[PDB]
Amino acid sequence: TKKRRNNGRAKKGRGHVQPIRCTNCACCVPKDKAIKKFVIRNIVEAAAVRDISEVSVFDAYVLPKLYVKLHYCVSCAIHSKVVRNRSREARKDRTPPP
Amino acid sequence: SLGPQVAEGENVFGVCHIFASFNDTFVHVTDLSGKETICRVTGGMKVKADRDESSPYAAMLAAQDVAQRCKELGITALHIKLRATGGNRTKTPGPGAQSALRALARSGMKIGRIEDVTPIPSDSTRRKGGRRGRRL
Amino acid sequence: QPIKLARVTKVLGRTGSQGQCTQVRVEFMDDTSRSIIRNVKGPVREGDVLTLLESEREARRL
Amino acid sequence: MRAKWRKKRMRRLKRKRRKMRQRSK
Amino acid sequence: VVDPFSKKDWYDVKAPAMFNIRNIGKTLVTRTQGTKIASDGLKGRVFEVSLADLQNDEVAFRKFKLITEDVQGKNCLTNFHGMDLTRDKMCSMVKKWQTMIEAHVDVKTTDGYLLRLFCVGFTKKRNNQIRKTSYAQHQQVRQIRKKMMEIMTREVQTNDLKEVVNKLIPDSIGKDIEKACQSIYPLHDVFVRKVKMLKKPKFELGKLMELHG
RNA sequence: CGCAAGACGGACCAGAGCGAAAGCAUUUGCCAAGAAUGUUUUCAUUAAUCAAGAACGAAAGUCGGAGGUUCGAAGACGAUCAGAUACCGUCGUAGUUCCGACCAUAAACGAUGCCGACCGGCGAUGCGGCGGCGUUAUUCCCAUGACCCGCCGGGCAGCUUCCGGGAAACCAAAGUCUUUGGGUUCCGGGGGGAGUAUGGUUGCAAAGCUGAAACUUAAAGGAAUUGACGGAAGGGCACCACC
RNA sequence: CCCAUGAACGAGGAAUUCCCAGUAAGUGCGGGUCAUAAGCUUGCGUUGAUUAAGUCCCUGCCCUUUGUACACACCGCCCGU
Repeated sequence: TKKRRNNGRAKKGRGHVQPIRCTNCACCVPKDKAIKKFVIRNIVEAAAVRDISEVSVFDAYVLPKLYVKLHYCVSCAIHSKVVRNRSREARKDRTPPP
Repeated sequence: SLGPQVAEGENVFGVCHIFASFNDTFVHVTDLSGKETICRVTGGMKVKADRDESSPYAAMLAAQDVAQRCKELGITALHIKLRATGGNRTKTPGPGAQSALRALARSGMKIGRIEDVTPIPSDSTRRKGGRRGRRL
Repeated sequence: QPIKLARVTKVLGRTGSQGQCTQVRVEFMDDTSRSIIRNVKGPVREGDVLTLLESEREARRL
Repeated sequence: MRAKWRKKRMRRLKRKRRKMRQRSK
Repeated sequence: VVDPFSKKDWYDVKAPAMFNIRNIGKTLVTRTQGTKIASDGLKGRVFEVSLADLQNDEVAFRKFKLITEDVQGKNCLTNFHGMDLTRDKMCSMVKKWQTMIEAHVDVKTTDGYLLRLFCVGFTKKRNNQIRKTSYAQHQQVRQIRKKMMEIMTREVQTNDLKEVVNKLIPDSIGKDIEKACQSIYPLHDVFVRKVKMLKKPKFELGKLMELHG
């Protein structure tokens, strides 16, 4: 039986979308279908923002962040626990989780 | 092995190209140019096992041996050009990244501009693994 | 580096694999407005004094 | 027996019938 | 059994006079031991210098390439080779739910230096904008792109390599474009993300020495 | 630091747009094309759907050139394994790319023919038009952009409702059906045998289009419920569990 | 019961059991068996701690959500040579 209205993916009036490669695996996945997750992330977490800022030649030097748009294979994503299975009620929730 | 620098005030800068892939970590200090090298030691040099070439310890222990050698040659400070594998493969730097930075800062050196120089492309050649990818 | 004393000002919860370490905020005895989160192995209530072989290490919040 | 492989088997079986039929020509 | 850093000679590096903080850093070379000269083996050396360790105190995310055209004696005399933006900044600017607008201009200064100036622009979500998207039409994009190319030609073709670097330092081209293109689509995060040399003219020694007092 | 070649067009990139479908993403120019809106323009039934016939038709595959970066059917190894002609790894020919000629098939899917009428509500979005306080730019007014608040048409959608339908899942269409007739094309008739044999036809080939019978069979199947089960996800308890 | 003989055993590999207060462990004494009769069990005192007041890491079990072609139900069904 038809599980999703939007057949997993997000194309409505296309017919074809360019595929991307899942990052964990490397499997050809349609762009709209893929679980895209954008990650801004400090080059050092907490243990080193203490130590590196102390040895900062500078005075009041902000650190850079690392900007990587991850794509994911549906298997890629669920094994990596990015997306969980939800109840047939809670499948219809599209709001990104708090 | 002496950069004849003005007693204290001068920080003599290098640049440690930290290439942290997911099965090795390279700490490699050069001049401001990049065209002349000072010291390279990688994770796999300082561990007797292929398993822990990637390791954050290996990266730490290499970065310490970099710092040791860079004290001698009269480099006070470094700039950091952190690098992941890049191209059609991952943009994310492996687990040796943080430990290496933390290490060489923690183990003597002074730190200038950190930035990512991970090789990224407009559109790539086809990635390793098939249609269906790396099935396991 | 010296060995700094610290005061258990709030016991937060419980960390570790087997729930083997309480997580705690420790008010430093020198700087009475430095309060860091630190993992403690063994029974601890409010106000007992922990000896830290370094104060630069810091526990991740559960 | 996946239906694609049943077809492939039956397709290669048909290819071995335009071999035994190709001798009388 | 012999340390190769025993053979090395520590040259100081000097940036041209348009910049405020003069000396950059150090560069070790092999001593002229035989045929190949240290001065000869110290020419095509790109120095990837951040601006805030090149001016007094300006925006830091901008970099500059300086190559050692001439080597006098414990002084690597360098010349502008190409401005670039920090991946940190360039990535931070690229947000979803707005139109990116890139341009690029093959251009020549009054002195025979040939440049490829790459501009980038981003449409601004307005003060009271309740609608989520902030996208241009395609004609809006290409009219903006046409003004970017018009301005980058207009402010490189007319004057020398020395002046155009003195324009690239504070933010002349990036801000002039953003003032010009408000009437087409109001865009906000406008920079000249990259500059690169294509043809340097035949090197005149006194022309570099001009840029070092 | 350069040089060369060939692929590919990240991020921007959306349940966004365009296209009959397949499909389509660097810049700029040329070329014809196109829907939608606007219209107190024109022709005046010219129309809807369609045996025959026809155009386009992913990928793979075939023939003759050009090129061969990456990736990689076959193959050579290296592991895992009881075996492992597989999953994993290193090489790797055809191929992947371009040109000319085939081939005409895909879960070519919205698994939903096209045209037309009618029957709910809601806020969005894309295109055009029309109207309305205000802010901003070309500042020197305009008028145009950018927001803002509405309305109209056309489109891709979404949420919601005891419209109604349906075996249900679900569908503003899959409704307006025993209260059964708006027009029309294709097409199904229990499961297998079988998309097989055979004949024709198209193709260089691989194959495609048309396509049975004997025989065999009491079920095969659809949706949903409960349970058990999982080498799925999360929560909880226990010194017959751990610390 | 008496006298003699006086073995391995010097703290136990892989693994694994039991247990938070009068508890574990040490120590004896009753009951059952019993003509004869405790290295067993079932009770009873006596002496009396270490550690813990935790968690879901391991092992089980239980829920909730999911998937299923399973329903004497995964020791299930099941495909080809």
